[PDB]
Amino acid sequence: SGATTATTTTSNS
Amino acid sequence: TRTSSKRMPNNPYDSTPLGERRERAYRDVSKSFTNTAEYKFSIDEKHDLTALMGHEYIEYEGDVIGASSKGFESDKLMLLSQGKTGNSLSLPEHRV
Amino acid sequence: YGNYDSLKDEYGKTLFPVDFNHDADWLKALFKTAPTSQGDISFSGGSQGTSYYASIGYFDQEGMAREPANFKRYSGRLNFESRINEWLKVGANLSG
Amino acid sequence: LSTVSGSVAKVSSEKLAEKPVANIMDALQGQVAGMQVMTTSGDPTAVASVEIHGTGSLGASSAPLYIVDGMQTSLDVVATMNPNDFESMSVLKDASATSIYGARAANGVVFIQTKKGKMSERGRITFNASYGISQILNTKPLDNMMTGDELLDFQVKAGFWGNNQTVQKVKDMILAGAEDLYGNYDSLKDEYGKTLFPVDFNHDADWLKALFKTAPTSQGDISFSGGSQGTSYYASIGYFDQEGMAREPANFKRYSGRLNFESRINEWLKVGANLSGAIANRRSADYFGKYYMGSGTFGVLTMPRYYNPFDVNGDLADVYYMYGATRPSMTEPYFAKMRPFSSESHQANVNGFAQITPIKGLTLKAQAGVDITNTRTSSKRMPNNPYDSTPLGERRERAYRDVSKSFTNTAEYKFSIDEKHDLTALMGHEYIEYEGDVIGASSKGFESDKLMLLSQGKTGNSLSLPEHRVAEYAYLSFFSRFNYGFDKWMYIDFSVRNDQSSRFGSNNRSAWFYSVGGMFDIYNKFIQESNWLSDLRLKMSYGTTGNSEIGNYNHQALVTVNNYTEDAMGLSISTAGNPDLSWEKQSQFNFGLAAGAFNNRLSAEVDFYVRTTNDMLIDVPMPYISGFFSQYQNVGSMKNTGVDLSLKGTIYQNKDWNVYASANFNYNRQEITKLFFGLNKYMLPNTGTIWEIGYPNSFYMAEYAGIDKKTGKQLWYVPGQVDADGNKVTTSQYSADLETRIDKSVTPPITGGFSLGASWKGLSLDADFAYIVGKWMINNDRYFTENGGGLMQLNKDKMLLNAWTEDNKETDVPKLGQSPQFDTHLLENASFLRLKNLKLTYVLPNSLFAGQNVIGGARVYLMARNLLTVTKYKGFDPEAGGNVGKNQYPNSKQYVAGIQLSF
Amino acid sequence: CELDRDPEGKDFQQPYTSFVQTKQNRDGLYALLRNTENPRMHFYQELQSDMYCTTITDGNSLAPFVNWDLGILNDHGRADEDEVSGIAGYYFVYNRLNQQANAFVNNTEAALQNQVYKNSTEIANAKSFLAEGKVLQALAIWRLMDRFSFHESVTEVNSGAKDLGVILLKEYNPGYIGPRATKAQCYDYILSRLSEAIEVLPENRESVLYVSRDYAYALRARIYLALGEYGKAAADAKMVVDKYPLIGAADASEFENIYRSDANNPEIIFRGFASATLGSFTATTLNGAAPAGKDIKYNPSAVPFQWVVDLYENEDFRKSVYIAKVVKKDKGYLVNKFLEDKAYRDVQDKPNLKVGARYFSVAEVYLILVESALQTGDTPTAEKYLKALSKARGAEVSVVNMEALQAERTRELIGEGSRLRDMVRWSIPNNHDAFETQPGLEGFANTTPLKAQAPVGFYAYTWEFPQRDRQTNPQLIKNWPI
Ligand SMILES: CCCCCCCCOCCOCCOCCOCCO
Repeated sequence: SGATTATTTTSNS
Repeated sequence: TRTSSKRMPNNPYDSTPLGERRERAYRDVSKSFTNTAEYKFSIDEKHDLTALMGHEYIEYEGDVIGASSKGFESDKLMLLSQGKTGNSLSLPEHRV
Repeated sequence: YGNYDSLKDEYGKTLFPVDFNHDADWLKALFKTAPTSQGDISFSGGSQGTSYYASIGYFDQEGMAREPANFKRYSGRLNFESRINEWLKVGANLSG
Repeated sequence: LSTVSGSVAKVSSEKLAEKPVANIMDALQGQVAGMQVMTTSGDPTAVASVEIHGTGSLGASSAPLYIVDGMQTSLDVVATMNPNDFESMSVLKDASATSIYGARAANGVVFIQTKKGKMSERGRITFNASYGISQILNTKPLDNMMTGDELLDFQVKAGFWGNNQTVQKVKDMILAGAEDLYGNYDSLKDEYGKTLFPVDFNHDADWLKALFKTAPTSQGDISFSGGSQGTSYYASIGYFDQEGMAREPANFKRYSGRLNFESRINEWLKVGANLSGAIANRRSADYFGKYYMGSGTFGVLTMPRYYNPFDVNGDLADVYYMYGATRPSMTEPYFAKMRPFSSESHQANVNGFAQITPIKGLTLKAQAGVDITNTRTSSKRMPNNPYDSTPLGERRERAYRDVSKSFTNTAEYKFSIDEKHDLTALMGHEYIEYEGDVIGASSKGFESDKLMLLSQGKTGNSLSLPEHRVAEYAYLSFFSRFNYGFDKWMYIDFSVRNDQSSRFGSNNRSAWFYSVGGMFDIYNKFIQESNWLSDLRLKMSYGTTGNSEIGNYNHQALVTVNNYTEDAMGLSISTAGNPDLSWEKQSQFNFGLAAGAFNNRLSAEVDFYVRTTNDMLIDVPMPYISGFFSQYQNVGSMKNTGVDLSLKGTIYQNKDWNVYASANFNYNRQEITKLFFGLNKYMLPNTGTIWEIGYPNSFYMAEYAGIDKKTGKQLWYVPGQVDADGNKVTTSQYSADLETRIDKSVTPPITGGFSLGASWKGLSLDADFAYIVGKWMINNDRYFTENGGGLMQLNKDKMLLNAWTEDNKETDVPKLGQSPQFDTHLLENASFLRLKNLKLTYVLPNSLFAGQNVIGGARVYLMARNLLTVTKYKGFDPEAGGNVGKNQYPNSKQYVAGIQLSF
Repeated sequence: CELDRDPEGKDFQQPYTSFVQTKQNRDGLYALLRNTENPRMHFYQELQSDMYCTTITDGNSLAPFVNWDLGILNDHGRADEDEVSGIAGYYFVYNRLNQQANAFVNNTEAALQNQVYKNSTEIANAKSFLAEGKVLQALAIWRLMDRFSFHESVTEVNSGAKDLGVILLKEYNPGYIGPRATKAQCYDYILSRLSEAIEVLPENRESVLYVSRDYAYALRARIYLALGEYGKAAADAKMVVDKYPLIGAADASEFENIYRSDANNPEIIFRGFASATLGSFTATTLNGAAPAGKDIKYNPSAVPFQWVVDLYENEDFRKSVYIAKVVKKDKGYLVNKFLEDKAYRDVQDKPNLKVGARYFSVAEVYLILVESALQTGDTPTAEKYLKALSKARGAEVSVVNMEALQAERTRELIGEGSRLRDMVRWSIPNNHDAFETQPGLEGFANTTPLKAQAPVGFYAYTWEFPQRDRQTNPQLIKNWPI
């Protein structure tokens, strides 16, 4: 758990 | 075991036009182990003896889950999660 | 019978719910004659040390009362017993 | 099984037997040519991802058909089968071989055959046992991160804690107000300072020891095999247990059983059965793949090193501190103790067949089977927790059920129309069915941990609504296959099948496929005797197959319940629908050449394939103005062209030695030839990829140049522009018009492996290598450890100390207040070569078991899995990925030592 | 074999043949509206103004919007089967609402023309339902035009996009790609929907949970004010301003007890249904709240500046309801408007911080009426309503001179996301680098400069079209030059 750190790239393939 | 009861909506000769649904799942598991040593022999020609020793373990475990919902208005849209909330909610069932 | 759209045009022509001349049959309206089917095929045999017994079967019994009370099973069996070598013998009974 | 003119690669039983994982297809990495196995997590319950001859469709699945003994199975069901029961594994990667399988057999078929008892005077009893440990494979990427003192000085200088702030003020009056939080809790009130230092600026905390561990693995099985002159049996009972190497618990455990039985009743009947079952407990670490604070490998990289999760004894505490928090943060062994989770799944697969030969020639075979899974899982949220948001607990119980039936009835008539003309005719029927449901219930408001039945919750506004999900499908199929063989050297095969599925509309569901294959034995007609050459066959095939793996109800236009009040119901529109959804057609041409050599000491195979996907099933991205996310449609095309070659050898030396080798290789060139809305290219947003007509699935990002040494900004190349003689033109303003399609493919083109094997008088050594060349991945964790713009509370890489300032003006990392982009400086070269397993076994010699007749053999082996990797990827693992390396559960590294008693 | 497998819990899309089918699809339209027009989607255009300062708790979620990070704000947000958030989520939910209102309106129009309803009361109810759907089409188009189209005081744009609107669909088909409409076409479409729907809906409010004539007047006044026409805005706000009384409280706790409860708040023109079990949600972004036993503990990702706190006098009732001094247990202020509602509680003793959606309140009708009366040259009406609103709120205004109006509108609508539109409409630049932070919160709230300067006429006040559009149809002209 915890706080979510943003700026991910969404995985496709 | 897996059990499903239903009560259908939009029925004219009923007291409510709303339907109900209930789904239960049963499980029971039994386990058993028995180990045994037997020795039969004869001391003389006129004597026979048979000795038996043994161990046995029996175990049982049972379990029931079950859930209900109500307030349906169509025969197609009657999954257990598409019911009405509020006063049409109930506590589930659980026994061990 | 006049308040319901399924019965307001059926009274007097096909539905006579109150009949005083000749009385009704309430054993035909609550109990019936009900069928029962069975069927089973089994293979036994055996050889030098080994023996087996396999079977598959079906059972259907419907209750004689109008409110339904059936029982239906599809079942299978495999018993098996082998002599591995001079001191050991193994076996299994499987059923579902 | 297959045709003579097919491309079939068989894997023996010695590649499947002693493996320390529950992922059986992971044992096949670098073993079949053209089959690319990649497993993207080291979770004990994770499963592999197979692609034979490249990816085949953009929207549908590319997984093969997995078949165990006739019935097609999922890979989670095969996860519950003991692999010491498997006799062989044959991969039918062709169009003349996958002609009697038809669900998604355009993608290849993996056929697994179980052992049957070789009949003799005495049956055989084997007893295997094994134990081993599992670790993390790469602890190198955290040798570059900052320490505690450097991180606090970097944060103080970078203005994160405020203007005009000394390292001592932040160190004392800011961060060591962890006394105020710990003083409010009765269990930590009198423990702070004595045996609990949650903020420690002298030493540095070890977060790899807090978040990962060394796990055990054990297995064992007893197996009997026998048979008389007519019948035969193979029975096996076993046990497998694998623990996960992270502190967030994940485990796989199963107790299996198998009885294969086969009997010749009389001179026209032969019956048989393959009964199997298991009891399995799964649990997966279900927070990996996302970014949280102190979770995963992101947590070992980015937690500040002046935060201590331990005691003064060196053991792990129950909580830790992070500044600004309002409650303590639970560690992993304590969060796994207040949130329990159990799963128990019972599995039974019963197959059976009856084979009848009335006359000489034809052979009527009937086969039927059922697979039944009953899963029952439970989870809690334990009450009376001091470090929670509420003192009340919850409990959720779910019950899953899957049932799959199949029937297959064939009739084959084989005859000889002359002396030297052989024919064979086969026709058949196949019906596959599935239904599954999930029921679920919940309860909240418990106050004691013994009164936690589901019927004992609060009964007001604490009640909730149950869960229910139903799915089903069905396939009907007819087929026929004819074979012809000339004199012994020319073979032709023809095949026609008809496939219908429930996943398509009522007037679009049926399709017709065909196949033509041919083999020519050049050695037995043309050069019938030679000194060095020993076999030479030439095979050639063209076929058409179909793909239908998309999901059950995707062509209907639907409407669901969206309630507004608690009085009446409401109806919203769910999907758009597609009334003319149909199959996806794939045509494949294959041309192969197999050759032998010096009394079959050397052998080789060369295959060339072209594969074409027409009318492909794309989950097309509907634009946002429609109100739907996506829609499955029959638009687009694709093509895969390639070559794969294999060669086996024997290089041995003396009377006792026996040295052999093998190798594989496969190059594969993808090409998209038609997209969906009349488009020439489609850029997938927030993936970093593109689909463009004429090129494979490539990457799509701007090209990072460097920094401007006069200003300190980040610079990117403006695409397609060169100034006077110089170099290319750069710019310091990031625009979306700077993005270029890179010539770097998402799916890796080159795939292979090799193997070495030596032996001696009993002692043997084996080594298998597997390589992937042509792989690139976006490292997402280097967005978080290599930026001075945002997320300044995390631990950073050591290069950010040597940053650009007006004083320090000959660096190469940028100025501080700048966010990084997802450009070419985050694409890492993730190609690898891995030593898969290294086995050293020693069969005990036959002289010791001379007089004792109860033990007839013994065998001891040592084994090490995943112990070497050659990479340039700086990210804990190159294989865990698929265009983006997120917070990943890396692959394990096992050391296993087992025994086998064949007594 | 029959291979026909049909889903469970799902029926087919059919034309309307009954009156209960029209009622069911109307209730579905309102339950879709509740998950679109809720305060969670208007937090992005609230943080982007010059009132917020990110704390050290921030995990780069709110930091693109506060510090104006145009490298992230270009392609921002998700809309798929996992998550719906961001600019792309804001675009998707209002396009979904517009399309589903189109399907409802066209199906009930065809059912009215085919004469499938029995009585005359069913015809009257079906016509009222049709007007209630026309209002929701107007709201969806206006809220897309609000964020994805330029105000007329803009300097540099992508060439050809200064007088463009959004893609305008007026009938339900999901297979349509096309170019952008102009601003005049979209505004005549919005105002035609509203003026056709006022003439059918009845004079008095049927229910607070459904669209009335009061809400159509309030929405039309809001659109006319944000358009720039003050006479029609005052004329529309005058018809609804005197039917809804303000909250009559004597201290801050009475104002908290009447304001926070949806069922007893006497100045709500329109709101969504919410219960403890159906219709409630937590909006804990601006305050960062978390329950703990029986009380609440806060860990905010962004806190207001000092000039925002200094707008409120010490005896104001909104200085303990709208913003509260609860950061670091007593040290600083946060925006505490969407805290909780005590009716939507599992156990009455323990908080769960659940609220419901409110669509319009009468304290914005007052501000529209005062601003329009001040701009059209009418001084007694502006005083007559500004003194009333500010005296009911706790501290009365002395002089009314459009500095008091700007201050009172900034004080009254905080958290609702109306400040960016106001500072565009009032020619107010950013000046985020010039403001000071709260002095009691140092170490927690610190100074971060903007990553992009935003003067008057900057392009980045309006958002860029999401990148599923501009990829699926290339006849869409984008907004920004970069
Ligand atoms: C003619 C075929 C009849 C088969 C029906 C029997 C089905 C019962 O099996 C249920 C599944 O359980 C699997 C049994 O596990 C194998 C245990 O045997 C190993 C002991 O030697």
